[PDB]
Amino acid sequence: SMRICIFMARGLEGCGVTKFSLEQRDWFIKNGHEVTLVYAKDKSFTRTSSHDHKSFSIPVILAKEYDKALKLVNDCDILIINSVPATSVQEATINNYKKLLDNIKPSIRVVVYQHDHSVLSLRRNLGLEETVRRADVIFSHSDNGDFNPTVYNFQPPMDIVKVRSTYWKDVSEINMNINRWIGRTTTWKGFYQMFDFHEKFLKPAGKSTVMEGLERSPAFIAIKEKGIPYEYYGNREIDKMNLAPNQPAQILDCYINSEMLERMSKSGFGYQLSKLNQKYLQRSLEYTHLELGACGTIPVFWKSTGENLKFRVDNTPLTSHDSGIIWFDENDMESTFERIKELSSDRALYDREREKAYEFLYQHQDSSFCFKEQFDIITK
DNA sequence: ATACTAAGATAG
Ligand SMILES: O=c1ccn([C@@H]2O[C@H](COP(=O)(O)OP(=O)(O)O)[C@@H](O)[C@H]2O)c(=O)[nH]1
Repeated sequence: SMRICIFMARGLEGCGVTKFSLEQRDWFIKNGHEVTLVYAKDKSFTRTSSHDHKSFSIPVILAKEYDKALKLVNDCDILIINSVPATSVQEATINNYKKLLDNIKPSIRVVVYQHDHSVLSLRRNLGLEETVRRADVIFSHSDNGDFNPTVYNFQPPMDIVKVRSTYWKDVSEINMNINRWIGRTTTWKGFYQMFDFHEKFLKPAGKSTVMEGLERSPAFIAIKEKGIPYEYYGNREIDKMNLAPNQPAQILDCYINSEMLERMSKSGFGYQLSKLNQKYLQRSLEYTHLELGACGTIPVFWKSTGENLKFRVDNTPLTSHDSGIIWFDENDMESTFERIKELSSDRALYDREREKAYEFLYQHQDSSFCFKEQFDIITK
């Protein structure tokens, strides 16, 4: 047994790094370990309430509570750092952050996970080079990437088993006329391809489309400037949502993760159209990818992403397996629509497919396999 | 152009 301190020096953004952090805590605890979740409250974000953490996470203001922070990160056997201060923070914050790195007990094994898989990243990171100099172990999403002592690979795991046994519904309860897209307002999440698809196929067939997570950040202005039809709702107005036929895309903003899993488990189809560049592509799928195969719905993933990510077991393209995963192709959206109405009539098939994906995604990124993988390297 | 990005003010 050991004490682990998970540190998010950037703050709790409420996305994959926060998620990863929560799933990381769950696993250590599940394997009999003490975990303290600490985050720097200097900077504030929006999706702060998207994941449940308030009752156990420990905030700290680096620019003003250095000693509190020092006491915190030095009270453990293993320090895992998942994020670092952003470029928009004050000198005192980044500076005091760097001062923490220099005063971490020589005995504490410092493990650093580089969660950003974009060249654009690392630029929005401060004190990154000092974190790397003190790290005892480093993990990244890809070897053939921008980032590149010894850098190991990892996948952001999730307890897919748990999610199923909580939300997985009975086919007879899944409305085949609802298409749900989840992600956020950045172009590579594929929100345009989703708006198109609805306008060209989904809407016509009196089907419905929902898109959760599109925050009205500056990026949202492009959607407006292009005059794309949509009806906007907040989490408290999710009741006014019009799930009728031939309607425009219903857009929900920053959503609660638990609630989303519920609405999804009762949805004929779930869309995750992220299209990341193969440089930073190896084996890592994204949380929203694994949340679809787990809640019990047919997963529509971006075709070229599957063609670029390797399966954890054999190291081969994900698209070269019978996952029951519908690979969305921007250059053949009608064929993709085929495999959809198809499974949307023979609910018997739909259910023999959603079972195939869950097993596939389970074998690929469940915490049971991945964290054990990462734990062996940390303690190697 | 194209791809990626919560910037910033205010009410509660
Ligand atoms: O408004 C939102 C948007 C996303 N998420 C969750 O936050 C995580 C985001 O991680 P992912 O790897 O899917 O993408 P990222 O946002 O980190 O690029 C996923 O578990 C989503 O279900 C959420 O709870 N609310």
